[PDB]
Amino acid sequence: AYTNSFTRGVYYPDKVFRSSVLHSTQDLFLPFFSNVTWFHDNPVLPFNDGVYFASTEKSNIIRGWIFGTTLDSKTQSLLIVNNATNVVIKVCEFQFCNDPFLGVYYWMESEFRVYSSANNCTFEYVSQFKNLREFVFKNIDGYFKIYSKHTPINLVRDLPQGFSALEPLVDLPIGINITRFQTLLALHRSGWTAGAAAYYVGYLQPRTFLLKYNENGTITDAVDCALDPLSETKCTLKSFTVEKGIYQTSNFRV
Amino acid sequence: DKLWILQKIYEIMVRLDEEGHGEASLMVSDLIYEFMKRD
Amino acid sequence: QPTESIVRFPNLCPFDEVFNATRFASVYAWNRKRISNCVADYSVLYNFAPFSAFKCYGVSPTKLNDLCFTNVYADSFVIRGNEVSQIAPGQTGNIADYNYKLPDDFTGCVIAWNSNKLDSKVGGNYNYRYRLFRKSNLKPFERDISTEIYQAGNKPCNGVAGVNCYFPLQSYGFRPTYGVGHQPYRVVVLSFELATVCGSTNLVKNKCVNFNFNGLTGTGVLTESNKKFLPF
Repeated sequence: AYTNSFTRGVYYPDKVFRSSVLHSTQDLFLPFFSNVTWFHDNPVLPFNDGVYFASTEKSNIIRGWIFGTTLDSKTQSLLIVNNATNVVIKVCEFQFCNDPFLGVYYWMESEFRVYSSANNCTFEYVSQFKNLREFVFKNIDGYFKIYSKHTPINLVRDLPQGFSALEPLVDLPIGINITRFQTLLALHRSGWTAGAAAYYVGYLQPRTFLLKYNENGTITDAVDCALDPLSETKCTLKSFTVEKGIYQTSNFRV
Repeated sequence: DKLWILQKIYEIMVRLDEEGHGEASLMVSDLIYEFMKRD
Repeated sequence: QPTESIVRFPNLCPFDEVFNATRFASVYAWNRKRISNCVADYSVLYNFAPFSAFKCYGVSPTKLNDLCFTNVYADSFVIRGNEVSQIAPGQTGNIADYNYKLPDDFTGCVIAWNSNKLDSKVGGNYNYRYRLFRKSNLKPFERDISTEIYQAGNKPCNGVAGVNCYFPLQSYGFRPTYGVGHQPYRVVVLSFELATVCGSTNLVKNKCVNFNFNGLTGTGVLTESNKKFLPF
């Protein structure tokens, strides 16, 4: 079904350091308290402007993501897979399987039913619930960026209410259209039954966010300027606390 | 005609290589190239 | 006014695999290695191989270090010493015309070195061949590996060498005793296509300077800081 985003989906807009200051930035952000689609299913989900992905899992069920305009070997696509030793990120032509996944047998990954084609391989990269893993995938100006954050959690299900800045983990010069994506789960062999895990997908929208950078430069809080009239007042005042009084925020037009 | 002398030059090139005169065969090779670049 | 300018830029391409390869191709079947997704130190081209001889037709090898390109191509082969002059823009000759042809507007580098010790053999090294006959000149970066019998006259050759029916390749038959003009040279040609293939001043502190940090151009004094920047 769907869950509430709360204050999650906030990432650093750039590699700029700001300390103890409130910065207003307009960018592709996940709207506050928006509906995030939750799965406990691996459909061909639209990538849209950008994708916020939250993984609540302890068995590492989420084993990767594929991003493609046509999801076929006709056009090159970007796939990230995790073998623990080295995450493999490939911008190359792949013919994906109908139900791509990594099959684990009792536990060792024994099956790789992901693609049948590895041709025109433009880019290859080998890199390094109590665990929440947040990833923002944005493909802009030909560069695809993954913002990653780790959170220690103890909630049984759904997004815990909390604030966590999403540090940029990796940025790569990809340069291919990305319109759809599909997460790859570790579907264990029993006939395939997967272990308990949850993954949440949110579609980023052009939003203005007021971020509170602390002394460390970490975003400790954010305000969605379009979330509610109080948030609009906070954005207009450029302050997280508004004094008593009347403030003009925007103009209502029919 | 051009074909007889071409064949004779070609034959010298071959003969030189068979007799171990490789360097002189390369020199005759260059003449073949030049000759045929003519009309 | 700033006392001096400081430029700061971040702190490998398999060129060893290319220049120091054990085998090289025959010129008629010249080899092409695509190089991509890597960083290369083009400053040391002067010493990428030994006893080299190099010439760049675009900008200097140093400027290659600033530059970036989507792909680099490395073409390599063996020819005679006296034929190395044909691996240049605007040349004609047996090699330029029928084996390996650079465009008139070539802007790359050509590197060649004497390979007598490696490629010459007592009795003749018959591995290395070149094309001697062809019905038309090659277009730039064309490769022709056909071995059809060349029909010099009007009679058919029915697929066999004979009178006026010539096998189109000839061996160089390199021997150690050949003159240098006739000894084998290994040749590498680098062409730069246009960027996943890419190519620093000492830092000064507490001095008014014009600084360039990864394209950030500014003027000021650089001093120690207590700000904890995030890694990104």
